[PDB]
Amino acid sequence: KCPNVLNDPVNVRINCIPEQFPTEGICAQRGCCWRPWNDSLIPWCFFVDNHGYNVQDMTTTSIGVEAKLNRIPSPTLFGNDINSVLFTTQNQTPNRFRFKITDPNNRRYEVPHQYVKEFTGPTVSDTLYDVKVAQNPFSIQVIRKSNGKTLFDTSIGPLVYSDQYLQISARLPSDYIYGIGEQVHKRFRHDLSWKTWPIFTRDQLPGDNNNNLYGHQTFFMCIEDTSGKSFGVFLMNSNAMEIFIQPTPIVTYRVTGGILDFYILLGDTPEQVVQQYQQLVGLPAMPAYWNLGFQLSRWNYKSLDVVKEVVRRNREAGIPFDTQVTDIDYMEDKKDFTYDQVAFNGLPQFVQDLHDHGQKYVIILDPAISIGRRANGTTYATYERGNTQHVWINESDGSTPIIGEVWPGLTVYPDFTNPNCIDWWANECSIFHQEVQYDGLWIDMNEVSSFIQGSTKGCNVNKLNYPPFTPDILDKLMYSKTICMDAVQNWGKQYDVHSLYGYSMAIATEQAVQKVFPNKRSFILTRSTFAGSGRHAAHWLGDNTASWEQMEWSITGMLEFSLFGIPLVGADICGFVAETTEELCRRWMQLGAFYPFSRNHNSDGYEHQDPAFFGQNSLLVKSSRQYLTIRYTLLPFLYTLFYKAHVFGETVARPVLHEFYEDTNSWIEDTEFLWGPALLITPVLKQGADTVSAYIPDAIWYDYESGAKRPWRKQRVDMYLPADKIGLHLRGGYIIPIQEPDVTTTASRKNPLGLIVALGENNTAKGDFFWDDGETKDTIQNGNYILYTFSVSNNTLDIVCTHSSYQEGTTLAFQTVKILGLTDSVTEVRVAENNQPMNAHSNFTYDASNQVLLIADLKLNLGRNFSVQW
Ligand SMILES: *[C@@H]1O[C@H](CO)[C@@H](O[C@@H]2O[C@H](CO)[C@@H](O[C@@H]3O[C@H](CO[C@H]4O[C@H](CO)[C@@H](O)[C@H](O)[C@@H]4O)[C@@H](O)[C@H](O[C@H]4O[C@H](CO)[C@@H](O)[C@H](O)[C@@H]4O)[C@@H]3O)[C@H](O)[C@H]2NC(C)=O)[C@H](O)[C@H]1NC(C)=O
Ligand SMILES: *[C@@H]1O[C@H](CO)[C@@H](O[C@@H]2O[C@H](CO)[C@@H](O)[C@H](O)[C@H]2NC(C)=O)[C@H](O)[C@H]1NC(C)=O
Ligand SMILES: *[C@@H]1O[C@H](CO)[C@@H](O)[C@H](O)[C@H]1NC(C)=O
Repeated sequence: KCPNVLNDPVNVRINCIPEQFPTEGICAQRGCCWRPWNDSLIPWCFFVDNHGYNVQDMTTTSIGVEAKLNRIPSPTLFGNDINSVLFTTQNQTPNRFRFKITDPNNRRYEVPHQYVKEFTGPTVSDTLYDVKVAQNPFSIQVIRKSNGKTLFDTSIGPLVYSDQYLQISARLPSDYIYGIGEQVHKRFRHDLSWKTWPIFTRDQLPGDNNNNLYGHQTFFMCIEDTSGKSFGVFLMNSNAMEIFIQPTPIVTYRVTGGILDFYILLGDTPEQVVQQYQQLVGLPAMPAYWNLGFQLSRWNYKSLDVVKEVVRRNREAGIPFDTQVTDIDYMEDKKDFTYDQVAFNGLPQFVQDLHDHGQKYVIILDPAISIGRRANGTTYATYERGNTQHVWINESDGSTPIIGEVWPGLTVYPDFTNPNCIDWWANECSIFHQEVQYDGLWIDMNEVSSFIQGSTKGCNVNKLNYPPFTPDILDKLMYSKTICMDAVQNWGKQYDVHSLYGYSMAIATEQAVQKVFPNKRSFILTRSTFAGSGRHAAHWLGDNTASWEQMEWSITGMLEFSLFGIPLVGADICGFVAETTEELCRRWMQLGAFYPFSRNHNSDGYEHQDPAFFGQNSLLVKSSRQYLTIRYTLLPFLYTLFYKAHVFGETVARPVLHEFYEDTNSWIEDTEFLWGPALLITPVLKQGADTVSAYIPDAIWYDYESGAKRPWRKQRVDMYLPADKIGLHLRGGYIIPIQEPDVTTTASRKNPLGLIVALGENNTAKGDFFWDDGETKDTIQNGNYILYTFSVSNNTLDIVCTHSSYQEGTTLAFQTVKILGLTDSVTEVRVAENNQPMNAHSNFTYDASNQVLLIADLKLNLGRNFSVQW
């Protein structure tokens, strides 16, 4: 059966043959409607209303609604349907609604999240949403009651619930969708034109395609209208899946196992929706201050002598960099928890030299543990202890450990979901730290990557390894570049918990960090990610390529991870794969200075690409130094945004639409971004370019370098950015805290502080500032910090300390206040502490050309309150 109207509307057709080229026979065989088309974007075979479920009996509970569902008895799709299914609603908060669909007569796999708590009460009354549930056929419908706009409309297609194929579709109210990962999107706002996005954790070079990559994030967000009203949709399921987007727009989930567990999250602004999502899934970890310093790295330095030569040439070029990373070449025959005693002879002395300069040292750690013997024939202690404690992932029998292959040849895999394994791991890092004093860890190969397909002895041929429906994952082969789908772990079968491996290792390393650096924050950088891995680790965008495309795409990739609540994120500056250009790398170093996580990294064999390799008096070194210096100056501001992220769930690097949603031009913009609300970063992203077409939003902007008020507002301009400049603007209405830069955060942190006041329209400005020791894990939780509020109006600045419980912070002071965009010239400056009367201040400069005032040599000590008048 087909729609009564002959020339029906095509954008509402839900594809009935999603895995294969449509044929009339298979269409009929599935009981769907056959009606071919001029192109092959539009489905030729679609369920009109032929598949689905009906409600028979539904009741009310205190929390929401239970409903028993029965399969409308159409033919099967991929077999093993479940005829009798249970729908459950939970009105969790006034802002988030949750529904789930389960098998009453069997406990199906449910993601064993480590933060998402079970909900039972209390009952929330007066919610912002409204849930209508159609009866025949079943469909859910979520409505914003405020204005009656319907957000999530299941009525548009069937529910298909079979043992290995799950399908539900939803009509959305606008054409603006953001998120889903990890893939290369290229553009921040989604193309709606019939696109599949496969999600399944996987080791793969990011390129121009829809391949599933390192992380598994199902969250997407959507802006309803010009008032900023938005919502988000998160599906809690870790099986392989496709998310399909088509015009109207109707998004469709096709998933290979588990249950359907949806959360729908309302907000007043896009910023609020992202906050709501992090509330549910976990707020991001607060980083250590030194995490924000610049990092140098490469795969295969070959020897400690080359590492040394790189460090000293960069120190000499005056490049600010806090940390030195060291890839698998530091290890002995690429074995975890060892170091090459020959080519990396003298490592602990070198580590000592780093610490002597106030620098830090990060090592890579892979999950795979070698079955082999050490160099001089001795038993490999890590492997031996692993056996003793039975730490490994077993084959389908549940006894024999599975054998893959990674860097050191054949290997076994730790089951980081085992509480014994987390102990073993923590122990290994503790033992190793006594030999080599690392400062932080970088966990790689997280996806569970294997160089061989499946296992050392291949895969058993079954429904788990060769499922009835495979989504568009690379190679269309589940066990490709990973382990057998029937492998057993403590949380479950590989088929179910595959995408959770990287997640669990981040958790395991967060414990390991507490054993090694008691009560410190350290550093954990992870590759694979699941929902709310922000809570445990930092992420970088993987193995990119020295390529202008790839540099452009990193912005929209970084902004997506901001949505996913992993704020400490960056790409590999200058390009991992391939040799980089002087020109490309000069530009990427400018942009890279403004990634939340800022690190230059390179692949094996290609020429060096660290800044100082391009020449001590090179334009690249001059530029990089200048902008890394700007970065370091702004670190107090950045760090404060990270505090706000950790506490309220705000974004650090945010897209322009988050602040300027009243303008529909901001909705599509993704070639520039912001640090929080105040700083606008506009990079050069085309080869050879001298100029860039930039959309400058609806506010007052000041050039960061000069301080001059730009004559631009709510318009597109041709911004002139020569070989050494990158667009930096401060937004009027904001006060940002800065601190005199140095070449390490260690050194910079004891330097005098300062404020920048970008005045805005009504001659107002607001700002905040958070300061602690930047490393102790529980400072926020124990009230051991300083917190400030800034306020300007009537040509007078108020510095208000709202909390003060950190003694070593009292020694620092704001000693410099720069005020941009003055309406009238200045004669006298007066300064008062607390509420004492104001004395005159001599040291100041007024520049009538730029309307800039800079007040020098003050002594506004952290801890106390002050006023400054001009
Ligand atoms: C930053 O700088 C400005 C200085 O301009 C200060 O704001 C002014 O505040 C004063 C009082 O401190 C205001 O003066 C009074 O305004 C009344 C109008 O009140 C409403 O509207 C104003 C402006 O929109 C609001 O600010 C205010 O809250 C009210 O909502 C007048 O009616 C008053 O006049 C009285 O006397 C006249 C005769 O002289 C009679 O006609 C009336 O009956 C009445 O009795 C008075 O003028 C002033 O309006 C504000 N300025 C402006 C232009 O907005 C801020 O105080 C300062 N910031 C700080 C915190 O110091
Ligand atoms: C994989 O197999 C190992 C060994 O075959 C299992 O280890 C058992 O673990 C418990 C608790 O650590 C011990 O008391 C037993 O000594 C172990 N059994 C034996 C016979 O060695 C392990 O549980 C299996 N792992 C998973 C998750 O399947
Ligand atoms: C496709 O078919 C429709 C309906 O018959 C028609 O209106 C449309 O123009 C066709 N497209 C092309 C490319 O001819």
